[PDB]
Amino acid sequence: KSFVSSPIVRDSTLLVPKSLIAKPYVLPFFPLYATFAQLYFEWTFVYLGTLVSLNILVMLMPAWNVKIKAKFNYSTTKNVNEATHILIYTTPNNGSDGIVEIQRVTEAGSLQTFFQFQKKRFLWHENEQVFSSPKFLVDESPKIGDFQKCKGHSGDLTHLKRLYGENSFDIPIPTFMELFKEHAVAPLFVFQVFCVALWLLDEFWYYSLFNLFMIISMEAAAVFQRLTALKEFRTMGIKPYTINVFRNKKWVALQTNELLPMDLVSITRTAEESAIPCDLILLDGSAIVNEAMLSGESTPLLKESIKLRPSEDNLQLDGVDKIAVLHGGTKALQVTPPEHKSDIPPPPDGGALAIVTKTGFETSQGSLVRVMIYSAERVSVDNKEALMFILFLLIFAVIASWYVWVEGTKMGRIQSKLILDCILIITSVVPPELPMELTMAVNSSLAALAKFYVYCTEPFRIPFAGRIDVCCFDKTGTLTGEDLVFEGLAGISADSENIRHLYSAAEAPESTILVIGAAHALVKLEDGDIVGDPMEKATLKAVGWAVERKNSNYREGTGKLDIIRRFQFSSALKRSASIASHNDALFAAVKGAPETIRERLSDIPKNYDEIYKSFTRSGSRVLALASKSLPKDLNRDDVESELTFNGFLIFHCPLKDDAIETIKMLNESSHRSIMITGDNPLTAVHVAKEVGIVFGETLILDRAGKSDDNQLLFRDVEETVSIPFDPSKDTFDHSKLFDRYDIAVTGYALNALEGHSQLRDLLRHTWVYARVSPSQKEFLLNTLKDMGYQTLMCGDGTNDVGALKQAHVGIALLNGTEEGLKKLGEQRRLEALKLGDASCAAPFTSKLANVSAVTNIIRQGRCALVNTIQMYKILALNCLISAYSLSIIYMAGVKFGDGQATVSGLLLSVCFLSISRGKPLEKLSKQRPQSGIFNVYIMGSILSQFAVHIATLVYITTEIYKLEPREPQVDLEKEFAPSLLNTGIFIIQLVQQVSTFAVNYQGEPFRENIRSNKGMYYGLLGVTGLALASATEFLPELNEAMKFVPMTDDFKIKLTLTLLLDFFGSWGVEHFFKFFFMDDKPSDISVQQVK
Ligand code: ALF
Ligand SMILES: [Mg+2]
Repeated sequence: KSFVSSPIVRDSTLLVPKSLIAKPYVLPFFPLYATFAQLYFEWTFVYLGTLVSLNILVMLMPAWNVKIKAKFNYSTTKNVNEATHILIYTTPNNGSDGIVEIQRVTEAGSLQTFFQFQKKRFLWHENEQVFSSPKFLVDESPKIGDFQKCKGHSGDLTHLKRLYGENSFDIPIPTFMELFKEHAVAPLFVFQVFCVALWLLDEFWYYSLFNLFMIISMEAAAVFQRLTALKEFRTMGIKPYTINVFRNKKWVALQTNELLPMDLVSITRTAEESAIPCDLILLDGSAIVNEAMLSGESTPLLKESIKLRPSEDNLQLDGVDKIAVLHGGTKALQVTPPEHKSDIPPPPDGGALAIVTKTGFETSQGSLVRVMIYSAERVSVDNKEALMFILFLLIFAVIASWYVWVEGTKMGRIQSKLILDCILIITSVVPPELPMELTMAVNSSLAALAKFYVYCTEPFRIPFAGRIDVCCFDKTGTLTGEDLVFEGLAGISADSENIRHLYSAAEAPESTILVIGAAHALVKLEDGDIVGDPMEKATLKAVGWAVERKNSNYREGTGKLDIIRRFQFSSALKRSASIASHNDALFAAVKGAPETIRERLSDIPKNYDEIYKSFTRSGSRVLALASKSLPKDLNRDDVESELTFNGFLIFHCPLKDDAIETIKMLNESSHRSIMITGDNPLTAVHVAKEVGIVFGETLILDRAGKSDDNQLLFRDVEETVSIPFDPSKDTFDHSKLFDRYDIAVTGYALNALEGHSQLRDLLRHTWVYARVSPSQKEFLLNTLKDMGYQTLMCGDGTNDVGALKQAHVGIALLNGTEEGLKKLGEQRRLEALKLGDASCAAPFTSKLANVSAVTNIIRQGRCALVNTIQMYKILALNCLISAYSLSIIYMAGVKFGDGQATVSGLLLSVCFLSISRGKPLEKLSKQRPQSGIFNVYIMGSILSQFAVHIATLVYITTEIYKLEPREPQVDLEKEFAPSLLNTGIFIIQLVQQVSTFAVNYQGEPFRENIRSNKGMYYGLLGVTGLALASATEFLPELNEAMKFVPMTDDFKIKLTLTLLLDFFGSWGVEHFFKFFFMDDKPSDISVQQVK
């Protein structure tokens, strides 16, 4: 039959529409209408009411669900030539199900049946008879022969236009009405308009009118808040610009929309506020890209061509062959034209030839944007907790409605008009805005965050950030600034009477300064700029070299130097070498970590082992410099064969100004903060000890000797204590090691301890991991998740992008300057800082440099959680109080007026306005809020406060019935007339709702006290003053204007004392339950102790 093969879909069945007669909501109902018309030709109007209600509900039901829609409207078919829709069942982790429309169109004499799901195309492959997404050639492993030989699209290419589609993000913003039409059918809005219809049937005109106005206003606000996000996602797509495209064996200038895979383009310097069109691959030339978006890093990489690789043999690896790929969405700082001639002519502009590989949403950035927009997960996915919470209130509602019905039957009330009061109560218990609470809280939190330049991409991670047990920090770029001072050269003294004897500058032998000048990766752009590693710039400026436009770097007052050919720098065998030439002869330079350089050169100074350990133990970060004279294009293992030492390079990387305070706050706020770095263990331990992650002594796990026999040693920064350990037999001693030393683990000892029984006993008591590879950070975060701890990681570069994506909440600190943002905002204003500039490296993205982003995110998540809790409690209590007051008043005849109900509504909306506003404390607290609706705190507090309120209500009702008696009459009508019961019940309801507002407000440990903020304090005092002036008859005209019967002087005392004691009882109960059951206990990892 018909299927769809794709990782998104799970199953699908074809559909075809049904005529209007056969639908379930037209034909089966005519017999019922006819039966009503026959039986009619009092008590029968309710029959017609419920009939029309069931009809409208069955008519609306297809819009709530999708399976119901496909079962009502469409009939499943198994012939692909007749269907006009298809129902797509999604996989459990990609978006939600949906119905999509099959389209047909003929091309070149053969029609092609297709549709489009989640902006991911499909087509109809006849020979397989299954809808299959387009598969690009670069996905499966190609031989680079066909990539080198490609010469652009020729002839008519409409089929490719249909298969791959245009190259542009397709994010449509719907008109306001076309979106309000989709919100007006949701179950919640339908229920609210149903309630308003009931209140109209009960002859409440002004009240229902005001309520309907409020409903419409809230829905329009929600639609605007939903449209602004779509308007924010659209800025990631660039604006099209013209690049020359090779088609039909000649250069014709096409725009960027009209690009297909395997199409030759010519890329140039990227324009302002633009990027690379699509995922290209260099075919000839050279470029220097700035992979800011995908990698969250600033240092410009250097991309190289593909022509040099052998054609028939090798395979396109995207491993070693990664210096040729150019992603989509990164800037290109400088591009150089091809050197030699080729079979194809040179482009007219100064650009380099490149081949397209992926277009549209299927590029690297495009796939992430699609998953971000369409297949995103909403907050509070379960929703069963909220539904059960609403059902509990409805149980209470039925418990009250039964008594209302029994007493209404007793007092001779008309049943036909009593069923409506039962329905009013049962529908008044239900609060409509309950499930959409966390979403509004999260939106407010996101705005308050974006005020700090901390832009977020996936917003369902905010409730995760409240209760965090472990925080992981990368060292270089996160806890340590980029700017680094230069202390001086060391170890050049051949005599070396002193170990810590440094040579500053202008005193080293000329060989050393030549080596420090020749071996660098800087380049001077044509316009005039220096782009490269900031460390090399600092070193090269401090020594006194200067880089020129051509590769020569000279004018240092000591000669002229030019760089002939250089070698790249790789993490494996980390070192960099380059070949240079001076006026006299030719030599070579090399600069890498001192360990690897040691095993390279022949002449080994007697104290080489001691010097770099003496300089690395205390803060500094050393590198080695070695050279060799070379007499007059060859391999790398020859230039690095034998070398001669020339000194060290000793840098002091200082901490960020905001690191110590952030780590101190996180340590005091019941969080455990650990370090995961890539530097050698001694520097990691020193920085961790200076910041405040380790306190006491520290032990290190490393290899014992040069033998790789997998035997570790517990060593110390000073070699005083050395405890041997063996992974095969020995097991960690708890009180001998972990209770004294706060140990730190290396990447090698972590790799050798795999499979141990005590790996998960060691991963609790260590706080510093050093020399870990980019793949082991993923393993560490996966294990810290598996143990049951929620995690956080904040890292800058590409060493830790996998870790950032694995952690529960990930932050990427994009190092920037405040004055740079000021200049950018000023230029934008003359022409805020939209999300478009933020990267796609992690969920969150701090646009500034300082580390306070972690604290800020934690604070906002915590406040969102606690605000949700208080809103749950307040809504439930107000609803229950209102329902039981309505029941007490409806048992007898009397009912509220119109103005009384409207005034109550306005006086409570006054408090609803203020209560949302709150300010968080600057310091975090040890008490973290727990997640969930069902727990002892919420249910206990709600139930007990409600017990107090019902006690008060029963007491005053007994008193009122004692003062004036009501007798059961025949054929009553619930009419409004000023009496004592109406007054008593109205004042009590209005006072007790305000009392719950004032009692269930969240206090000091999480936010600012109620007394502090005035917009709520003064509102509550105003409403209390009005209610108490009403209850005490301070103004007779005020009571007369609202039709309040004069109360006997003895009754005022009971009423006022009753309310004033109700408030105190409620306050005491809630304070008790809060002080006992509020905050959950922190984990077994975030405790502070050492002997
Ligand atoms: F210096 Al790193 F991960 F950025 F070890
Ligand atoms: Mg880093």
